[PDB]
Amino acid sequence: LVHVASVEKGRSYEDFQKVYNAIALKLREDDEYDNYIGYGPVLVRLAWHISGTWDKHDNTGGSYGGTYRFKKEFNDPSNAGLQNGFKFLEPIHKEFPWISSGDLFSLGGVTAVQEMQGPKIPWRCGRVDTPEDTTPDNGRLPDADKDAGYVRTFFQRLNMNDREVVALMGAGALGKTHLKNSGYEGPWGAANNVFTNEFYLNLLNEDWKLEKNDANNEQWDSKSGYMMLPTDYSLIQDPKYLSIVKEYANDQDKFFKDFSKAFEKLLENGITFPKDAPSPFIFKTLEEQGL
Ligand code: HEM
Repeated sequence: LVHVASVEKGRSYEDFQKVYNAIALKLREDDEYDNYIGYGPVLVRLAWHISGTWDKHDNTGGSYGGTYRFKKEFNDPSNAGLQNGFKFLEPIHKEFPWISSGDLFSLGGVTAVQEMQGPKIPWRCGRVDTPEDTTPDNGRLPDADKDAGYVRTFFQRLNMNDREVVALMGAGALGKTHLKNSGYEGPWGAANNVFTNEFYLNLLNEDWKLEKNDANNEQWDSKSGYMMLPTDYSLIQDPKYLSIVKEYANDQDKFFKDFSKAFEKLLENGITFPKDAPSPFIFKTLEEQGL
């Protein structure tokens, strides 16, 4: 499969900046969701899940075709809970009917990160909606009950190397697990709707205890009320991941720089960009615009 990026006919930077401003203003207004964490974490989780279905060997899945709108992908067990992010964005899609699905789903994640004080993520437009029969089968997103070898191997299908996997994983500063969605329960940190290197400082500084939860799954619990999944705890069990973890715990700016580069790559996998295509857009925040 080749998936060539096609700009939505007639639109420039200012059109997309309006869609960003619409999403960001609604993040600000609907601040009560999930005990006042707000919708920003479930929106960066949605953008990673529509992207993480990619397979580098046959170019199927990935963010291009906006296939999450289809039933098979929408009802994937691993996607439980993302329907709230979908419903958040649906009024915005009626307001800007010209944006493709894959571009709206992916721009939600970018807007969420930047509005939660994160790095600027360069974004590119041009995803095109593809038919229901291009919807990837369920089962391509990662399990949480596994080790660092599973993780390295999983991420190689999206050709992410070790540095990109540890940078990406730090999105755990945002949000929390929810027992009814995943069988896991609790946050990774205390400031869970501000983007910081907190995930790394908690993994290195807390006294973690392995326990089973009410769903009979294991997770690492700390006295502070935080949690870590088996796949998260893996990052300090592996010698190669652990040195990168320490690097981000001592330098949030290196973490912001690497997260930025890796998250754009995750959102662009499986998409060819012609070089007549626009350069990647760096969107201004509400705050930079005085809004
Ligand atoms: C091996 C990798 C990963 C696994 C096993 C994994 C697993 C999970 C699980 C089980 C949840 C909780 C779902 C719920 O109950 O609501 C979760 C949440 C989340 N994940 Fe990951 N994750 C992985 C990678 C990533 C990556 C690469 C990102 C982002 C770049 C990410 C971002 C998030 C965010 C922000 C949440 C919180 C969502 C919320 O608050 O509702 N995850 N993840």
